[PDB]
Amino acid sequence: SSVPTVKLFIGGKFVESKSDKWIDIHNPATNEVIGRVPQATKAEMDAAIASCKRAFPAWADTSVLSRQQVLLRYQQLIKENLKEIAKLITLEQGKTLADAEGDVFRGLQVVEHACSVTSLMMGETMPSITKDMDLYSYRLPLGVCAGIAPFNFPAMIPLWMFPMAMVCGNTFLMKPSERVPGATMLLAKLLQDSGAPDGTLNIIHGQHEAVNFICDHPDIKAISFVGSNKAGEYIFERGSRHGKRVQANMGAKNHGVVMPDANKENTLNQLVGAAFGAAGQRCMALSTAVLVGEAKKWLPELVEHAKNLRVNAGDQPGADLGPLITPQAKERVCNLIDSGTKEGASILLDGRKIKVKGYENGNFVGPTIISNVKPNMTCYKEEIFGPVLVVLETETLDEAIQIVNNNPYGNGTAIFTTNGATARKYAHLVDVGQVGVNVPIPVPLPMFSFTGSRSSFRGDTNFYGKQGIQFYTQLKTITSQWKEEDATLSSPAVVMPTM
Amino acid sequence: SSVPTVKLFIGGKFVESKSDKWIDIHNPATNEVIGRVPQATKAEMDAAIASCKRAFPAWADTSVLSRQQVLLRYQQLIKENLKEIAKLITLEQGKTLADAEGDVFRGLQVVEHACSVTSLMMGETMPSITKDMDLYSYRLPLGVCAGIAPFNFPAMIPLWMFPMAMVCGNTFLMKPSERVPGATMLLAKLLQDSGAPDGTLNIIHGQHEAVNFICDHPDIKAISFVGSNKAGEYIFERGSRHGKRVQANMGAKNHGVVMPDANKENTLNQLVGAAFGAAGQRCMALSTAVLVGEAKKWLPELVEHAKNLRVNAGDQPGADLGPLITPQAKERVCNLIDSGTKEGASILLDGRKIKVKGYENGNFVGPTIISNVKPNMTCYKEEIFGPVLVVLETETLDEAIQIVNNNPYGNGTAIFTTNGATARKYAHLVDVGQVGVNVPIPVPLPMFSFTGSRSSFRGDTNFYGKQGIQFYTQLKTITSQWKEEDATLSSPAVVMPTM
Amino acid sequence: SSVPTVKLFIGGKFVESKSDKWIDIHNPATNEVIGRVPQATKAEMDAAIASCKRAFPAWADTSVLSRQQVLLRYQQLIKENLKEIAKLITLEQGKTLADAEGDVFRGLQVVEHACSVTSLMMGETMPSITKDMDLYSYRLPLGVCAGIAPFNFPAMIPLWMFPMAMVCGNTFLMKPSERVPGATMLLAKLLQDSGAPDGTLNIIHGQHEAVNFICDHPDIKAISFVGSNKAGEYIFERGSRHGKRVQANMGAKNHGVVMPDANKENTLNQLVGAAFGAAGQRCMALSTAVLVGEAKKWLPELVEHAKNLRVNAGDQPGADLGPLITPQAKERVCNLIDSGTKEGASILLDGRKIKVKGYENGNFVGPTIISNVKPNMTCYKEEIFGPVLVVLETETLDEAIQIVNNNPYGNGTAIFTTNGATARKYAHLVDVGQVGVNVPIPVPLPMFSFTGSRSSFRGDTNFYGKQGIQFYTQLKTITSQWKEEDATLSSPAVVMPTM
Amino acid sequence: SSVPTVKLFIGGKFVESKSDKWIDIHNPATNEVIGRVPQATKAEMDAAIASCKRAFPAWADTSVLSRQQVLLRYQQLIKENLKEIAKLITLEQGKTLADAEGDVFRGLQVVEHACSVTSLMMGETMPSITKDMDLYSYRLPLGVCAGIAPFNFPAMIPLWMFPMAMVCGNTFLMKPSERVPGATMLLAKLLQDSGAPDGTLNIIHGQHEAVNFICDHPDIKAISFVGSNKAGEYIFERGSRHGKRVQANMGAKNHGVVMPDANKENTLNQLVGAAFGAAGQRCMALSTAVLVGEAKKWLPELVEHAKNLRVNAGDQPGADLGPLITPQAKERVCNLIDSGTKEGASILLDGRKIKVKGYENGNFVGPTIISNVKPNMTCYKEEIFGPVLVVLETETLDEAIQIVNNNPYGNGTAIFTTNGATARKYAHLVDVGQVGVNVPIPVPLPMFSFTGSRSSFRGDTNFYGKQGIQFYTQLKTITSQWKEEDATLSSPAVVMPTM
Repeated sequence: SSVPTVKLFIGGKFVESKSDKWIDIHNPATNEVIGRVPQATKAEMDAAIASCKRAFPAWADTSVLSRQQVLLRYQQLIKENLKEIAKLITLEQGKTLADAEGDVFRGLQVVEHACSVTSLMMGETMPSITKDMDLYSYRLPLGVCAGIAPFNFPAMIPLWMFPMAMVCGNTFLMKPSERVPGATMLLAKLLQDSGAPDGTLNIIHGQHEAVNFICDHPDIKAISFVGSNKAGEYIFERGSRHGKRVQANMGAKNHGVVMPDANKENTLNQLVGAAFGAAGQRCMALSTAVLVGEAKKWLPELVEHAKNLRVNAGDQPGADLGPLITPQAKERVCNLIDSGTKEGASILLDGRKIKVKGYENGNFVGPTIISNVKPNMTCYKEEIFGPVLVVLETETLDEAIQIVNNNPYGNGTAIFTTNGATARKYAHLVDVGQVGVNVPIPVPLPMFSFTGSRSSFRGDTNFYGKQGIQFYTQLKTITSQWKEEDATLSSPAVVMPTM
Repeated sequence: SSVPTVKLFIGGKFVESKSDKWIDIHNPATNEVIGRVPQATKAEMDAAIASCKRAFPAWADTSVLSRQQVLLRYQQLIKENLKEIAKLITLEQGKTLADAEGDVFRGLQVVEHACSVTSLMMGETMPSITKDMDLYSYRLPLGVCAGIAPFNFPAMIPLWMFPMAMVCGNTFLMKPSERVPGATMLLAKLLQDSGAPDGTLNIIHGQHEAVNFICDHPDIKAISFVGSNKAGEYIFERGSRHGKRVQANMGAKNHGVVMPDANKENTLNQLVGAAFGAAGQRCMALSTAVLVGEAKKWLPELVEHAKNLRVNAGDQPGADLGPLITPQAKERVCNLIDSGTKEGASILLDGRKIKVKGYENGNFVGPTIISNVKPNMTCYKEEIFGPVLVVLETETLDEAIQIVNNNPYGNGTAIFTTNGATARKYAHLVDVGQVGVNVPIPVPLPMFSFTGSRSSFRGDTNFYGKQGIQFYTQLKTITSQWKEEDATLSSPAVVMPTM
Repeated sequence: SSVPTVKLFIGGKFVESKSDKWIDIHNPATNEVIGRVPQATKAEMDAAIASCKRAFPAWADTSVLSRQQVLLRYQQLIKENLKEIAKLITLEQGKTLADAEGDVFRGLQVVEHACSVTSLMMGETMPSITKDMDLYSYRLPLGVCAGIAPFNFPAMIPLWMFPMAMVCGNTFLMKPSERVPGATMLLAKLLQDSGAPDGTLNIIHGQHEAVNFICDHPDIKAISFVGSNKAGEYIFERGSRHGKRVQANMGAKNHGVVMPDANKENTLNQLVGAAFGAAGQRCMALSTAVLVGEAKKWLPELVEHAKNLRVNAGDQPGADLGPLITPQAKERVCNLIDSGTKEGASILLDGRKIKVKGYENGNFVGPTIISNVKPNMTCYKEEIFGPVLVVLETETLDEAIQIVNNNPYGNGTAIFTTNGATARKYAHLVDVGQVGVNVPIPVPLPMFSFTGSRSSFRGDTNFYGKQGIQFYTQLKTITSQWKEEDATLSSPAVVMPTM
Repeated sequence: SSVPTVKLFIGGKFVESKSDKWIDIHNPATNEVIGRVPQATKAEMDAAIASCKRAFPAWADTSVLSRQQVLLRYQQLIKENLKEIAKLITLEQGKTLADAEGDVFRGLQVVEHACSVTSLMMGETMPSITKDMDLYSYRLPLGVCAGIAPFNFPAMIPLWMFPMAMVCGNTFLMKPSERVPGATMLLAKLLQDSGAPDGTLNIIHGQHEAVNFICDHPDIKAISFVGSNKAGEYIFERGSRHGKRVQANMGAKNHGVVMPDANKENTLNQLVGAAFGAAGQRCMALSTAVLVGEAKKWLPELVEHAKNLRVNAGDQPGADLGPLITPQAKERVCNLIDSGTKEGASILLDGRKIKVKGYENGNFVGPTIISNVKPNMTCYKEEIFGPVLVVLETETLDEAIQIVNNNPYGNGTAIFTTNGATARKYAHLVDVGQVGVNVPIPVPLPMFSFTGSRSSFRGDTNFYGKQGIQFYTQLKTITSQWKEEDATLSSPAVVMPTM
């Protein structure tokens, strides 16, 4: 009856932590302790950073072609071991097997995009700016980088963070979430088996202690974070204070706009899948719906569609949404629903008291739909991050756009309509960096960049894409001048260069 | 005997400030008061920000073509008034007419690069990522931007900051240096004459009060700064604290590596021009020279070449370098030279006690050359920002590269040599974002980007170039699905999209 | 009185031609001979090519910055002389003053896009492909280039051809249409006034001898043509035969698809303006209209709207469309209308017998609308190139797309509809390189490229845009290796480079 | 023992040809018949083109992601089966096992570059060019493509041609060289095993009938060729005559410039490896060497180094260069050497009468070095394409540059020197699209495009790189306009769009 311990990854060797404080890993479907992740000690984190620094020079001096082949073999291994990572994700995080497979597939797509380093790391040149003078620039790695991933995406966020940084020539110190480290450990093992030199990738687990270590250590040049607003802002501030570039994606309150001329059944199915998919534990979940004009008549049909969802453990066949991450999240969602009810909101569907056969101890919360919600309610201002859908009613699209713009969180939004003018007006007037036309989850594919907004993102450059490549890299502009008279030594030049 | 007052540019009108606190403008060649710049009051700065916000919507909704026409006409007007701004800069800042004309010409080049907005604001697209699904991204402005420029470039840095934001569709709240506001006033007048809508560009003047206002007001999205390390770090921290993206080019310490096989006379001329040009008051001036191997023998010739420079007022014919900005700068430079002398340094040429005919009251300091300097000396660690050149000697290029890497400031560096292998080795091993091969001032043209480094820059994105355009813009990714069955309404779709 | 003779532009000097063969220039509104253009003799063309070759080296060695300044001043001069060029175009070609101003404005936009040569001429680099090995490429000019422009655009197409090629460093041998050379002469004079070195631009005139000379001379590297199918194919073949890269925009047949849900009045206005604008002599005019489904009911309203057009000389106030280029074009259009009538087609509006007050000698042809046209009719297969609109009726959008794909000409097409799904389906299934959604004239702006198609273009690279820049330039890839051991000569290297 | 017959790859099935004409495959090391390749009949080529056309729609409609995964798995299979293809190449073509491995490795690098289709096919967009108007473009496939590869690269050039067109969405009809079809058969089998739909790739064999079919079939949109000048020009003409874009790489006479300050031993080793590597049967081999100034003294050392090469069969250990392709090539090389001797040339090393132990019947020709060669000699003007090195001598670098510029073939060139000024001067003044600084084989990596020149290349767009994607694709520019008034139907619009 010995609980397995999550191994660290320092210097290319899976080593057990020598710390005293341990964090228990619970299965959200049964709340049973399945493992223990340790809090990395000062000495262990120091050794990890030292290994990253020692591997930086050799890994950077290595040609980009070798890193490309390494990442290609890593993507191959991911393809080979996709179902194992999906099962580990369903076990730790609790999301449905299909959700874990989609997560691993999006991570694989991000890796495959990163495999284009040959074309992404290309610089620029300008010959003959002046007589016998040239100008060109190079893209070079920054140094030791760090990453902090959330619990809702055990595999997608690490594959966003560390592959891009490593392939560009950096060495990454990945700090995965303390609730789902198994996916990150499997990814690190697959990377080590793909030819990655020892010390290039290192992993440490721990609570705010590790975050402070990452944000305070001077040898770390870049920090990537995805998670809540509080932790994201704290990390961004603590990083910028020491001079580290930090890109942090924070909570979101994406709004869905349903126009009267939109496809009824398809729009309702999309709303359901996006609001209750993965138990709503996504930074891109369409947790808010705005029914414009005659769209108010679709509330009964939306509730009927939401009633057809199956709430069961992730590993069970036919499951739609899994349980929540921890009982604390369930209590928070229940308290937020209670507050919404106390503020005058009407609940059309209530799944708080749902009970699953064989999983009575799991953190399950059924689909919840709240109507008559106003912008001044707590359930609207606070990020539910669960299987709850708040619905607002407006008479014109102008009011919907105004409501969307007034909300601080703008990670993404979607408008459903069959009229091109309406979609164009919405996409042009809405102050959201990720707009979706008939698409509820407008997650930009890897070749593009995850375009955060005012409140749902901090920093300057995005996570992946060309933005991602530019973030983990720095430009070295070289102004070269080779006078023609120096090609054949005849006499020294006594004239300073003049345009 | 009334001293002219520098008027504020708020709402497209040159208005005199009602503030009771005034700062006198002294001519550095004679220390005669030639003008006064007021500290903008709270109400005036609020009105300026309100005008910027009111102009933002209309200016952004304006087609990029009209902004390109505006930028082209502004470049034309600058060309028509180049020598006027040059004389105004020579009067206020004190730099020789040649340096002022060069500053204005480089700012004109920056503006002309900005005129390429049409080819730089183009987004990306991806057709048919999924059946009847498309993906694309748009570049859009941020909002009200701000800029804080130093005194050593009354025109170049303002034309780095505000034209880029203007052409991209953003409204700019520019804060020029209190010591040289006339150039910015002339530039704003020429811009208003080019057809820029009233209120699009607003200018305020003041001491740390205005900086705090800019860094604290929430309606400001981006801040650009160039200057010292203390003020740069302060502004960057105060901005990032409030969620604003900030790019701050801080102090620098450039090193000039002289190899034995380099062109003797040309290398010496370049070193002299870059160390004493513009009175050494430049962030890219080669205040440090590293004589590698047999380059030690060139110290007498370097001193002889430096002795041929003419120190006179900026408006006198044949003036090579003008006086310093203020007597405080002269006192600081003299105290730094004294400290260097105390620490064992050897002064080969001393210009502290120089006296100019007819300008005995000016802040003139002749060419100064210090030798036997070590990395641990005050004159080496502190940014002189004046007509002083500290020389170091090394037996091998490896030691020079090590010295350059240990130095925190890496704004730019130059290596002089006729061997391609040596230049390549230096450019590859040196940790400087701007390397120069036989080029003493490796300032990248506006088409490239000013690639800052570890200490000479704080932020993620550079000032001008593609990075400059990206800094003042944000990406809006749009994912649209247009299922074929919706083109010919026959029956509603009851199937959710599946990739 | 004497008739003015068009001067040749050789060596920067407007010289009178010694040719014995002359072509009269007739005013299309009164058929009065307003000028004569000579056929350049063999010696004159040889001298022009010699001047181009002599100017090539100096103009190419000239830094890109100087060429950018020259082109900016040329754009300024165009802005200063826009109305004069428009008046000259209205006098020679006959198009309305507004049409000539739009032509000159589009040419000015093309020039302003060309101003971005600094960012467009950028290359690529890949540092450290192997140990001590670098790789980069450069964009360089081709050499002497030539251009053959049609009559329908005396200014737009010349400004597409010669400015783009010249700013990249090439020397252009322009060849304008023998019917409208005055606009090209004025443009060349303005360019010479902008500071362009003499001999960089040379211009000759001729019908077939000049074309054969341009296609046969070996010193010409690139040829740009716009016009009919016969001449385009002939020039393309004669150029490819001699190893010259040739881009030839040929005739077109645009189809306007009108869906039932489109904006009735706006769609009709756009159709009228695009079918009868500029006397329908444009290569992008919607000479064909496809009424899908219930769109058949709009034929009476379309005819009524077309009846409101004013047919008068180009210089008269309120003139909507001017006369044709020559009596031969009028006879051709009349014979094509007669053939269409003889093939079963129905004419709703007949303007062949139109007579204008005071301009009875002008080649005026009123708006003509043909209905019941089938794909097998002569008027449908032949390019009318006049104020004639053939209307077809389809039962579904699939039939319209099939008809559009079956037509060999695909220069451009437009679909009018308020449903986004329909527009997406059309743009995806239509085999046309330039599609328009509610836009009748989908002429891409300068920053994009004029994307030819199956029959309306012969070649690989487009005219303007990034493709336009690439067409008049060639890549020079430089694989440079500088071993570190050569930086410090100690012993010769006896090992061949190995990956 | 019966001779194995090469199979045709039509409709995704390896089938034997019913043609009565067969071409024997001879092992160049023993001239023994190892296989036969049939000349595809008219019916078989028609069926192949029909399969390509039938596969084009489904393959193009397939998302780019699926094609990316297909190319990734194909690169994986190539990595797995690299040694088998290398052995097949050594057997058929005769090149050393190391040469075949390098061929397959470069082809694999090209495939990996093609895997970046997600980033290369991305279009452009310019939002808000006019009120409620957008503009964007899409990269789309052309159609059925064809390829004709030479014998000296059984795998490298096929992997240049067909993978690029495949991943872009085009169906390819690859015609490999009749002398080395086994490598192409293995590559097609591996591709079919990688998930490529049946009929997407088709292969036919022949000498002239297949070429005429490819150049005359109207369903073929693009043709890619590499080989001799005669065949390249013939194919380019026959293609452009029918309206097909053709890119044809042709013979080369690359020159190697050796400066006195260059690394003696390393330069000589590089010259030997590049002139005699792969038996000189390469389009980038340095068959010409220019000894500038004091470089004349290195002829004895060059001959001594060339004498150390081992001439043996490709599959034998320690082999440096294999035998020629056919006895006709050996006879041609010997006759060219004889003609050069008759014209006054001096042969320092003669390998014509070389005899290999155990391979007396093979087409082996030892290293040959010719000196005192002039530009007007036959051996200089004619492409030897064998293990022959003609050496020229010049007193200054200007003379060498003039000699290189006067030569028509400019596929590539290399200059050896330790002085940056000389290298820059050469790279700037030499009229060659591929310049090498201390690199004998300046073959651009797949990320860069092949940049052949005046006589060594015909066409507009280059083979691979971004140019490769641009060649096998076409841009579809879409000018979209959605007026805001149409989003909320209230009244029809009676105003035509106006800027």
